[PDB]
Amino acid sequence: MKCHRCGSDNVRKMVDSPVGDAWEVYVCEKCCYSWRSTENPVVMEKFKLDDNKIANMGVIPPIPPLK
Amino acid sequence: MKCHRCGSDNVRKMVDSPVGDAWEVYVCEKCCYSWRSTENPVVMEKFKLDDNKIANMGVIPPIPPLK
Amino acid sequence: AKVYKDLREFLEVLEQEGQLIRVKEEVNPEPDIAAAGRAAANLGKNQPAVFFEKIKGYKYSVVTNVHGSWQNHALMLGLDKNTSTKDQFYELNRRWDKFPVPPNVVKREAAPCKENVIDKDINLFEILPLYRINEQDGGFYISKASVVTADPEYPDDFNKLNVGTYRIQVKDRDRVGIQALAMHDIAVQLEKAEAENKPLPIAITIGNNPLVTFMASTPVGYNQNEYEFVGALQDGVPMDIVKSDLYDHLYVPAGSEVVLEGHIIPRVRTVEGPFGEFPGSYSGARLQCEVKIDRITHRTNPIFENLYLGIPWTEIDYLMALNTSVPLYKQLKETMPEVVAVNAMYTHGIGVIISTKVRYGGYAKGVAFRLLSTPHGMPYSKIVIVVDEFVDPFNLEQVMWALTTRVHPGKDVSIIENCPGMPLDPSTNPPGMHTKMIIDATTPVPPEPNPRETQLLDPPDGTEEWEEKLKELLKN
Amino acid sequence: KVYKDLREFLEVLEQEGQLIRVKEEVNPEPDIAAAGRAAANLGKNQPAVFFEKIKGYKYSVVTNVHGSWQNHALMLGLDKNTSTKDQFYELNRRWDKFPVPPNVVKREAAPCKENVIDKDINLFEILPLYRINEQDGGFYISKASVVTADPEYPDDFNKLNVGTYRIQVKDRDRVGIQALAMHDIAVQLEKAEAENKPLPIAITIGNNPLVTFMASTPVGYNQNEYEFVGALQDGVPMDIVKSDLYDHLYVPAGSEVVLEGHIIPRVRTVEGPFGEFPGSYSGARLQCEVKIDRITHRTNPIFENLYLGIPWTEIDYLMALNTSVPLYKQLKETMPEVVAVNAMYTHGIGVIISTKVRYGGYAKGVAFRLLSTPHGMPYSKIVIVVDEFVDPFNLEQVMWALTTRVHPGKDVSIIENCPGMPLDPSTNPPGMHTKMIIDATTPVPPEPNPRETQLLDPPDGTEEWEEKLKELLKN
Ligand SMILES: [Cl-]
Ligand SMILES: [Cl-]
Ligand SMILES: [Mg+2]
Ligand SMILES: [Mg+2]
Ligand code: NA
Ligand code: NA
Ligand code: NA
Ligand code: NA
Ligand code: NA
Ligand code: NA
Ligand SMILES: [Zn+2]
Ligand SMILES: [Zn+2]
Repeated sequence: MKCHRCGSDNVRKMVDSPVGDAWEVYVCEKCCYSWRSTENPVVMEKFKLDDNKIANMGVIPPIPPLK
Repeated sequence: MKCHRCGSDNVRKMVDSPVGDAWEVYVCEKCCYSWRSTENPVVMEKFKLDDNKIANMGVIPPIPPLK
Repeated sequence: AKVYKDLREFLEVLEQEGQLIRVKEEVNPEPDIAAAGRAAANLGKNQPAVFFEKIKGYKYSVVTNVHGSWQNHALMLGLDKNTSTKDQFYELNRRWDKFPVPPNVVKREAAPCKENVIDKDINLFEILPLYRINEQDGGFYISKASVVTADPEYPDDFNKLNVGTYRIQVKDRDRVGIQALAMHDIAVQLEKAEAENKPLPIAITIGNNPLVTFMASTPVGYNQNEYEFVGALQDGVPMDIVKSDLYDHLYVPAGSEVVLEGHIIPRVRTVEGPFGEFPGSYSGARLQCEVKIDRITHRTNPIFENLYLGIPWTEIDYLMALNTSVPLYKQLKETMPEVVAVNAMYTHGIGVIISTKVRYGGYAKGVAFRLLSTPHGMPYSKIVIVVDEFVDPFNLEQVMWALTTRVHPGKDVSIIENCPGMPLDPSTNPPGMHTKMIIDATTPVPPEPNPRETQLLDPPDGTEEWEEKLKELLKN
Repeated sequence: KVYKDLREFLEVLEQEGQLIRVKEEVNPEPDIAAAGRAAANLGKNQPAVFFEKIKGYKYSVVTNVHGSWQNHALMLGLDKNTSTKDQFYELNRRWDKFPVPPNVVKREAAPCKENVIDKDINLFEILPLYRINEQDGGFYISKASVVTADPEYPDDFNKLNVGTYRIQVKDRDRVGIQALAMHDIAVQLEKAEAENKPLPIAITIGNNPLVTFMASTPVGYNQNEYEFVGALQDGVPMDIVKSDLYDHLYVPAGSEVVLEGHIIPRVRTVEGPFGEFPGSYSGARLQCEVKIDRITHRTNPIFENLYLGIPWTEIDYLMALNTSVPLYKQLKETMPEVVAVNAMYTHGIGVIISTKVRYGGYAKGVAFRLLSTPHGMPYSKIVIVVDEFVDPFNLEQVMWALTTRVHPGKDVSIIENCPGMPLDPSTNPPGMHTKMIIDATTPVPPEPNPRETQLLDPPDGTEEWEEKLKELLKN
């Protein structure tokens, strides 16, 4: 199983449905993308990610110096 | 044989001279650059191409959405 | 004016007034809770809150579009469900002046939010029916949430304790991501903590008194406590708060459905978003803070108060309609009594229309300057229109008249580069940074020269009486 | 429903409860104006008021004929409650029938020729003239369709133009007309004054509401307004008759009053001041004088006048759609990408255009065309352009387009020293104003856009959930 947003295989199960075997939730852990086992997601090509885009992503808010 | 504009080896013969063995024409197929076997071309460093420049090259005209 | 101590009292009133419908059938959470929220706002007028009783995988229930109509907005203030827009605006203008109303601190046993405690293996999905709001969202989000943080430098100053609304992406069973935007109060406190590599204690409340949710999204000053404003909006009735379990200096509403006690991990950013926001577009993914959930307190059978947002005038646009205009009006009026009213309902105040008397030539531009130097209008307001005293800034028809007859683009339109901006505005080319535009749609006053005539026509003599005589003749 | 005279339309207005009769006698000075202001002040479903008796005069008056959307719809023969956009689309259709040659009738068949005045001329004998606003310079004739012909080509029926101009009564037989420089009549007057020859003119009063409609419509110079009337009547040609004193001059057959005369050349007198549509008095200027040579009128004529002033009086309803439609058509001819045009606000000084953006910056090109059109070049000062999917008539959406699609660094353009309109009280060099173009459209290549501006597709089940919610609410 791969991640639908960045294509990494470092994806694991996050949680089970609290009631029964309804569904599961998976998380990427390389880009934090989560999705439910029921919904089959198709991330638009504009919203996909690689290691290069995550690098120059920009932080909010900025991290201050340490003193 | 390599391409004079992008240096790829995926170059092939495009056409033979219709009359005799005058010349041949070759095509890059990685950047579409064509040239005749007689003219020895020297592409200016300004106009050379790599896989990176072809990627972010800009299209004319834009491709519309699909509906 | 009936005042509510918890979200449940308000929901009960909403149903008695025909402003709440129950979805008794079980419904899987992904495409439906989002669709119901969009449809509810799409209803146009008298939009009700929808209550989901059963969700496919979860134990508890959810409510969307609680604030998503003027009717609900009016009942929130304890007024008649059909009270007009400006009637509510004037009611807020009055209760606002009761500002300091110290909250009532209660014992832990008296707080319903302390009924249940989770300190062992933490799981948000156990208690919150998490769902996806928009298709391309980066994950499951908690949109309507009142977040409590305290100033690390002055943790005892109750005034510097600030509660506000920030979007929260669930990233694991016990960790979430918060958008600490640079211009909001939480970023001031986070900078002080990160400057020392110290964590920032935080309390995320869910399912509260609608007035608490209201003040959360209100851009009041840093040194003003939002709990003290809630008591004012309740017409002097103080609200009930309790101390957090893990952190002193942190006080949460007593009637909250869910309280998440945790801390912001310092000097760390992760991939948050993308997320559909109020401009009707997806906001791109950025590196934003992460929060670790340390403990959960919640009422038995908790209620998940979440909202849908998207193409404008969803629930959120109703929430932000008046809580943005009122404090901007008060903040201007403190320095400039000439101001009559302020309209900031449009896309969260990115566009503002101000009605004012012109004390002396050019005074309209000065009012715009004050608007652009206010905690909310400095980073948010991009287009500021100023009209005369007698023009209703809420009547876009009249504003269109002022623009066409009182604006000389040679002088009355002013464009200023490189001013503070809001990144959620998809027009800012340097993101988070936009060029401001000020439009002076007021009639010139000395010493501004005016060679033309611009005074308005006094209606003919009997127009007042003829209005009645015409109405009378029509009754045949 | 097609009307041949003002009386047929008034009958329809009364049958639909959109006309009330003032049977009591009333003073002309403070009352006819007050009734006109009060009528528009009613807000919605404003009726026309018909005065049966005036203190000094013999005949009657009618005000606020066009002063409501209900009356506007009945003018087009539609249901009295037809919506604004429904009427806009109905006009968009009939407009494409443009050339509908009018029907010329014999003099005996024209009711406007029933009575003729040739001896000592007196307007007050037949017209209950009154003062419209307190500081007006005199008694005015606001709603009036004026017929003039090109002196250079007096036989070209296309160059015969009918339009509306304010007329101040200055004597028993002379009046003053505002021949504004940007309107068609000024083109014909310049040709006549360049030879010191008078310009024949015919002032009609109390016409088919469609005739009054086209008079105020900014169509091209080479387009005859009578031919548009036949188009708006869905192909039914209207009836015209030749003027008594001047050939080449044709007036509607069912007019209540026709004033045949000529503009005195190379002469200007003190006209005004006069309260105009921006809600302010327009200052007094030196304007043309007209000599009335002959009067033809129907027996028991009716004076169709209007009140104007602080906006959304009768005139604002009249100009609401007759300004937007031709601007939309004129733009659409060159640029099919245009969706709709909103020019209802203060006579088109503010225009909002909805359009598809063919290529980067196309929004500015659309604005350029509007600013190079007969009515928008001198009138339109503020031009806002929005996307295809924004309703330019929904100011709420336009405010959204402004807040989310306008980057004032590039999208706002201010151009000095462009043609202007003197009636706009903001023009510092009067009759000359600085234009402002606002590009509230989403950027299109090759305009760079690093941000994400595409709109959210609604969640999956929203369509069905709308029904399920409506049904659950029915409990
Ligand atoms: Cl972005
Ligand atoms: Cl003037
Ligand atoms: Mg605050
Ligand atoms: Mg014309
Ligand atoms: Na707040
Ligand atoms: Na505070
Ligand atoms: Na001004
Ligand atoms: Na013409
Ligand atoms: Na015309
Ligand atoms: Na733009
Ligand atoms: Zn991934
Ligand atoms: Zn090559």
